[PDB]
Amino acid sequence: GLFGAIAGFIEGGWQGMVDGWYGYHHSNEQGSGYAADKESTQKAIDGVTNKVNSIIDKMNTQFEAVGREFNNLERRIENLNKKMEDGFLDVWTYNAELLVLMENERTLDFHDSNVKNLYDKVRLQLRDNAKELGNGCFEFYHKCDNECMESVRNGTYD
Amino acid sequence: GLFGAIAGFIEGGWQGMVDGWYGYHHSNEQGSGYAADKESTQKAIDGVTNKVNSIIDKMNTQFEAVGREFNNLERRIENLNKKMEDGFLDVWTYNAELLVLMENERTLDFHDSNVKNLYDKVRLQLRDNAKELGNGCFEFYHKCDNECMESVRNGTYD
Amino acid sequence: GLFGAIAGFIEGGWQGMVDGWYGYHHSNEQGSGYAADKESTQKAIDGVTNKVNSIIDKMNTQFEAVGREFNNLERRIENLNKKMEDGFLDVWTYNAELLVLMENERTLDFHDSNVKNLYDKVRLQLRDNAKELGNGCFEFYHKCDNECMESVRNGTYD
Amino acid sequence: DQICIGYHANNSTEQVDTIMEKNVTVTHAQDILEKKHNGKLCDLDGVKPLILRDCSVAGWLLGNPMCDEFINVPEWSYIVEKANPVNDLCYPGDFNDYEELKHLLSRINHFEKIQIIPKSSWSSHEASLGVSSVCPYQGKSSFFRNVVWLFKKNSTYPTIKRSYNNTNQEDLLVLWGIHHPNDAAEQTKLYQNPTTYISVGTSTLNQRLVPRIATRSKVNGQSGRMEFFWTILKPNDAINFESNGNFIAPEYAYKIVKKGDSTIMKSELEYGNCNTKCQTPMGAINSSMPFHNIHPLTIGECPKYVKSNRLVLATGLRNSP
Amino acid sequence: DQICIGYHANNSTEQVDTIMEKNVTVTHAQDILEKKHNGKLCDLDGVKPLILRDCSVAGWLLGNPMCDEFINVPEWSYIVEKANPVNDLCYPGDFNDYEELKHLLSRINHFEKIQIIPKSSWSSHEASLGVSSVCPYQGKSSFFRNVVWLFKKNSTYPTIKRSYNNTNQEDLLVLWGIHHPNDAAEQTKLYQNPTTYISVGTSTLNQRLVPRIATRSKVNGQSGRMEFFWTILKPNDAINFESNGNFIAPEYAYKIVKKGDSTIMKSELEYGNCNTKCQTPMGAINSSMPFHNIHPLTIGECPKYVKSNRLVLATGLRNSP
Amino acid sequence: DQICIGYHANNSTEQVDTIMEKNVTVTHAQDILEKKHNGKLCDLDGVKPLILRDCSVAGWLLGNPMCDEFINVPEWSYIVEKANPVNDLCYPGDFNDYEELKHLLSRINHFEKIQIIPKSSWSSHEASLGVSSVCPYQGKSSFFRNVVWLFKKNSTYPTIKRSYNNTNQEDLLVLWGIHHPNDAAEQTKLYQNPTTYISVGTSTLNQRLVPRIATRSKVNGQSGRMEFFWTILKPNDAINFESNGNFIAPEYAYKIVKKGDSTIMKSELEYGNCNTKCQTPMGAINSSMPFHNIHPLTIGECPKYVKSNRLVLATGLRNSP
Ligand SMILES: *[C@@H]1O[C@H](CO)[C@@H](O)[C@H](O)[C@H]1NC(C)=O
Ligand SMILES: *[C@@H]1O[C@H](CO)[C@@H](O)[C@H](O)[C@H]1NC(C)=O
Ligand SMILES: *[C@@H]1O[C@H](CO)[C@@H](O)[C@H](O)[C@H]1NC(C)=O
Repeated sequence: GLFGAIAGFIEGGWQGMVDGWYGYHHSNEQGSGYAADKESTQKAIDGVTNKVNSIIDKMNTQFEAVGREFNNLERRIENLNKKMEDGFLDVWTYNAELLVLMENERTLDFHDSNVKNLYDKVRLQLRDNAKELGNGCFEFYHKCDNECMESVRNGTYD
Repeated sequence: GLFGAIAGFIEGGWQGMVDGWYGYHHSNEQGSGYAADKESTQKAIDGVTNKVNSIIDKMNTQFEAVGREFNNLERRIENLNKKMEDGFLDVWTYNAELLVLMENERTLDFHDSNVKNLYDKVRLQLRDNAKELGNGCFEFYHKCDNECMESVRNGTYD
Repeated sequence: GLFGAIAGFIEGGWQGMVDGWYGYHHSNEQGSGYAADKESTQKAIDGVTNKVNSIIDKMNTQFEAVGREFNNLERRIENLNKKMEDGFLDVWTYNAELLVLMENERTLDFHDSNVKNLYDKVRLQLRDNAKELGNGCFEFYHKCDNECMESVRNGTYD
Repeated sequence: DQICIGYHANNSTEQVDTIMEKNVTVTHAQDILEKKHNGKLCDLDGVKPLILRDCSVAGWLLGNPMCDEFINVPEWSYIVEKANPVNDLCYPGDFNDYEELKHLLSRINHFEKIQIIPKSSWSSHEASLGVSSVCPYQGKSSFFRNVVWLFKKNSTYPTIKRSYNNTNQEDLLVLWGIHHPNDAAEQTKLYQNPTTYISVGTSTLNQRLVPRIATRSKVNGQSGRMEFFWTILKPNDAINFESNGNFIAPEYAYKIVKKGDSTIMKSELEYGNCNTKCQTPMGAINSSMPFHNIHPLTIGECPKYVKSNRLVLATGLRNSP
Repeated sequence: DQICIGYHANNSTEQVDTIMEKNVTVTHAQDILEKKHNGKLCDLDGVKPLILRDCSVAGWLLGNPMCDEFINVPEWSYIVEKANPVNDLCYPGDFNDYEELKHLLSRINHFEKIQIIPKSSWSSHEASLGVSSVCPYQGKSSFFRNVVWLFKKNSTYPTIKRSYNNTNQEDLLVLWGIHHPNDAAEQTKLYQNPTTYISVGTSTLNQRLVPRIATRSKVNGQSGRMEFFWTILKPNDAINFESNGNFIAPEYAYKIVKKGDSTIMKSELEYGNCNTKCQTPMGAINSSMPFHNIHPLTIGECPKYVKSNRLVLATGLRNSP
Repeated sequence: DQICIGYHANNSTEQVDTIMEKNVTVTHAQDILEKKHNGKLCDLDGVKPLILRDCSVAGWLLGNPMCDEFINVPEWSYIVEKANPVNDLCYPGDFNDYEELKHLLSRINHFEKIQIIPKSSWSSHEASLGVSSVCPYQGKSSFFRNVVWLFKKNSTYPTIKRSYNNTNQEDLLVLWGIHHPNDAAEQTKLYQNPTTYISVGTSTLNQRLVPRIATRSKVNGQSGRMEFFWTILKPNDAINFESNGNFIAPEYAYKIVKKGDSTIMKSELEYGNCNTKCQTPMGAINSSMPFHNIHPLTIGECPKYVKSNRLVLATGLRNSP
C-alpha cells in the first residue's frame, strides 16, 4: 500500500467491524467495541460508485462487428475485413483489461489513503495526551470513558 | 484528496494569497499576512506545464478521415469504410477523454501532495517549539517576530 | 516525489549502499555503516518485476500488418488498406508510449512511498527517545550500540 | 485505555488483479463481464427470426421448390442461415452480385411477394414445361417458383418485348435469369434460335446478356447452368425485357417494407422457443453486465464484446487472512 | 503567534471531471477542445477552392454546356461539390470507374485543358450535328464540350483510325464515350452501320466497346444512353482509336499538373470570401487548441478531431467555496 | 549516535520519461524496444525463402524463359520479390486477377509442377512454332515454358475439345492464355479462322473468351497482347477447354502442397546466407525485447512493431547527482 496503513502499520482488518469500511476500536474499564466512521465510509462509497459508472460509460461507445460476406475472388477485402474487425476487438479488449488493472490499483490505494487520513485526524487531536503505539492504536495517558471515546470519533476532544 | 491536506486537515484555501499556489499565513504582535512559497509553486508550474504539453503531443499522431466514394453496388466496402473511420474516431475520442479524466485526478493529487510536503517541511523544523493545532497551523510556544517568521519559510530556524 | 522522501526531506541517495534499494545508515562510538532492508527491497523487486511482465503481456495481442496488393484501378481500397494498417499501428504506438510514461511515474512514486513507510516504521518505534533531525536521521538521546542498532532495523526496540 | 483505527475484513475470497500484483483478495468486488448464454435462438423483443434451416438466401428468394416453408414469410428480426445449406440453386449456376444482395437484406425486415408477370400471360411461348429433375418437388420434376423457364411454342420463339412499371409505393426487388446450354442442339431443341440475347433496362440499368454454350461437369445431373440477376426497381420506374431465348423470366418480385435493422447470422442451431433482448449466433444473453465474451456478432440491447476471460473491479479493500 | 500552511483559492467557477468525481471546481483549467467554426467556405492558405456549385465532377470534366463557369479553372486547394448536383450527365448514362477517377482528383490541384483532336479535323464524318435537347445551352440544343458526337456523312461512316501521342511532359487525362441507341432504325439513321465497335488502346489498355441497343425509360427525354470512359495516358505513350460508329470522340483532354494534396468535400455551402488555415465541410477553424469537434473531414493545419462535447484539463487546485 | 533512513544511488546515467518530467536519471531501467537488425535476408527456422530476384510472380508461374532458376523450387518459408522485376510478362499483356492469386500464394509454401497436357499430344495443330523474339532464351526466340502457343497445321485449325481431370489429392493451379492479335491478317496467318473464342469450364467456372483485334503501342517489339487466366481445379473436378484459335494452352500446372503460413515481401536485398526466427524486408531480428521498430511486415516469432524511437521502463529509483 502506497500509504502505509492497510497491511502496513495496521497489520490486518477487523472481522468484528461489520458496520462500515473504516472505523475505531475502543477499550476501557466500561468495556470495548467497534464503531464505523460513517462520513469517510460514505465518501468512499460515492467515489467507488462513480468510478464504476465512469468505467462502464466510457466503454459504452465501442466497436460493433457487422456480418459481411465475400465471394471466392474477393479474398483480399475479406481478409481486410477480418483483420479490421479483429483489430478493433483487440484494441478494446486491451483498453478494458488495462483500465480495470490500473483502476484496481487506484481503488486499493484510495482505501489505504482513507485509513491513513483517519489515523491522522485522531493523532492530530490526541497530541501529547496519548502514547502512539505504532500499530494503529493510541494508549491514553489519562482515563478515557465512553463519552471521552465519543469525543475522539466526534472530532471534538480536550 | 489522497494526501489529506487540501480540503482535508486544511479546511479551505485562501482568497488572500494571490501570490502563488502554496504558501504561509503568519500572525504575531507586529501583524499578519500571506507569503507564497515560490520554489514549490514553480516546481508545480513546471510539472503541470510539461503534463499539458505531453498530453497535447502524444495525441498529435491521430487518425485523419479521408473522403472516399463508392457506387450503388459497392455497399459492402462503403460500409467497411464507414465502420473503419468511425472505429478509429471512437478509439481516439475514448483515449482523449480517459487521459484527461485520469490526469485530472493526478493533478489534484499532485497539488495535495505539494501542500502536505510543505506542511511537513515546516513541522520537521518547529519540532517541540510549537503546538501543532491540527488545521494547518502551528501556535508558537515562544514569541516569533517577523524575522523569526522569515526563518521558518527560509528553511533555517532555531 | 508525491511522498516527499526521495529527493525531498532525504536530499539524496547513498553510493555507499550497494546492498539493496532502501536501508539504514548508523553511526556511533563503535563506528558507522550501511545496511539494506531486505524485506521492503524484495517487496519492491517483486512489484516492479510483475509490472514489467504485466506491461509486456498486455501488449502481446497486437495488430500484425499483412502484405496486401492492389491493381491500378483499386486505388480506393488500397488507400483504405493503407489508412487501416497505419491507424492501428498509431493506436498501438500511442498505447505503448503512454503506458510506459504513466507507469514510469508510478514506479518512481512507488519507491518514494517505500522509503517514507520505512522512515515511518523507524519513527513509530523511536518515539520520544530520539530527536528527529528532519533529514532522514534520528539522533539518539541515549547511547545506542551496534546491538541497539540491530534492534531498530529488527523492528524490536525498547 | 486504548483507541485504535482500523478497517473492515470479511470472509471474502473474491480476487482482483493489479499491474503489480495478481490475485489480491478483496472484501468486495464487482464482476463486469457476462460469460453465460442460453445456447438457443430466440425471438428478439417479441419478433421471431427468419430461420432458413436448410435453405439458402438464394434458395429462398428464387423459390427453390424444397423451400416452400418460406413462400410467404412474416416480418422478421434477424435471419439465420446454415454454413452450407443443402437447398440452394438446385439447378446449378451462379447468383450475380449475391453478396451485395445479402448485404441489402441486412437492412430489411419484411418482404411482400407480388406477381409482376402472370404465368398465364405467355401467348407465343410455353410456360408449363420449364421443369427439371434437379429441382424435385414431391418426387416430380419442378423448378424455381418465382421465375419462369420459357420454351418455344409450335417450333417458334418470337422476340419477347415485356414491360413492368412499379405501381407500388415501395422499392421492388426483381429477379430474372439466363440459361447457358451445353450444346448447339440443346439451343435448337429449347429455343429454336441459334444466337440469343436478353436485354434488361430501367432508368439506371443498361444490360444485355449473351448465353455461353460450353461443355462442363455435371452438377446435380446438369451440364447446363443458370445465371441469376437482380435489381431494385425504384417507385414509378419501369423494367423492360427483350429476349429471343434462354430467358428465365420473373413471375414474382418482392416489395420491400423494411425495418432496416437486421443481420444474417451463420448458425447450425434451430429455433429455441424463447424470447430475448440480445442474440448471438451461439445463444441469447440476459445480463445487466456492461461487457460479455460470448461472440462478436450480436443484435439488440447488448453488452460490449471483449475477448477477456475475466473482468473484475475492486470495490472494497484488501482482505486480511 | 501562529504560522499556517495553506493554498490558493479564487473566484473561479471552472469545473473539471475525474473518474471518482464529476464537476470539481478548480482555481485554474485549460480547455483544449475547439467548438467554434466560422460556418463559411474559405481560401486555404491563400488558395481558392474549386466550388462546383450546381455542377458535378462528371459535368465539369465532360463539359456539360451548363458548366461553362469551369471551362478553364485556376489552381485549387480543395474541391466542393453538392450532394445532388443538378448539372451532371445531361444526356443520361453512366461514367465508367467514376469513383476511382474522383479518388485520383483528390491528389490533383491543377488541370490544363489541351486540344488533342480538333473538331475541324473530321473529314469523312459530320461533327457540328451531334447536339441534343437534353443538353441545352442558351435555349438551343447543345452537347458536352470536351467530346464530339460524330455522325455519318453523305450516307457513309468509314472506319475511323485515329491516334494521339502525348508530347507533353505531364500525364494526360483522356475522356471518350459510346452511344447506346434505343433501336435498330436509330442505329441506321445515325451511323448507317448496323453492328459497331470502338477499340481503344495504349501500352496498358486493351479495350473494345460494343453498343447495346435496348428500350428504356426516358431520362431527360432520352431513351438513348451515353457511357463514358477515361484513361491516364503516360508521357510518350500513344492512344489508338478505331471505330465504325457510336463514337463520342475526345476533342479536349486535361494535362495534370498536380499539387497532390486535396479533397472533394460534400457541402451545400457557397463561397464565403474568407481565408483560413483549416477547412471543414461545415466551416473554417482558426484555433490554437489541439482538439476540435467540428467535423471528421478537414484539410490544412488542423486540430485532431474528437467526438467529445467537452475536454478540460485541471491545472490549478480544488477551489474552495 | 544517529540512525538514518536512505536509498540507493549509483553511477547510472540511464534516463526515463514521465508525463510531468522528461529525462529523469534512474539507478536502473529496462529498455524494451529492439532497434537493431542484421540487414540480411535469412532462412526462417531453417527454411530458405524463395528469392525471385529479377523475376516476378507472373514470370515465375507462367514460365518466362529467363526464369529457369525457378523451374522447380523447393519448399519455401517466405517469398521475396523486387519492386520492379525486369523478368515479367516478356510478351506484353495482362494477368487476370493477379493480385487475388498473389494473395493465395501468401498461404502456400510448396508447389509441385505436373504435366497436365503434353506438348507431344497436339495432332491437328503445330506446337513447336509458338515462339517470340520478345521472350529470348540464350539469344534465340522462345516462349513461356508452362503454356503452349498453338498455330494452324496444313492450313487448318480444327476445333479443340480438351479435358483434364484432377487425379491428384491436392488442389491444382491451372494457367491458360489468349492471344489478342493486332490485325485481321495476323488472325488469318496464325489461326486461319477470322472469328474465334475459347471456352473454359469446371464445376464452378463458366468462361468464354473472345479475342480483341486492335492496333496498339509496341511493348518489347510486340503490338499483340497476351492475357492470362487461372483457376483452382478442386480434387475430382475436370477442366474443359474448347477453342478454334488464339489459344495459349496449359502444358504444366501446379499441385498445391501448402504449409499455409507465408508472405510475399518486397525487397531489393539478396540472400544473406543466415538463419533467423524473425524476418523483415529490411533485415532479420534476433532479440528478447517485446517491441521493435524495424518494419511493420514481419514473419516468425516476432516482437510487436511500434513506431517509437525509444521505450524505456524505470525499474530503479531517481538517481542522485
Ligand atoms: C410508370 O408507370 C406510371 C403509372 O402510369 C407512370 O406515371 C410513369 O410515368 C411510368 N414510368 C415510366 C413510363 O417510365
Ligand atoms: C509517341 O510520340 C513520340 C514523339 O515522336 C515518340 O518518340 C514515341 O516513340 C511515340 N510513342 C509511340 C509511338 O508509342
Ligand atoms: C474426374 O475423374 C475421376 C476419375 O475417374 C472421376 O471419378 C470423376 O467423376 C471425374 N469428374 C468429372 C467427370 O467431372
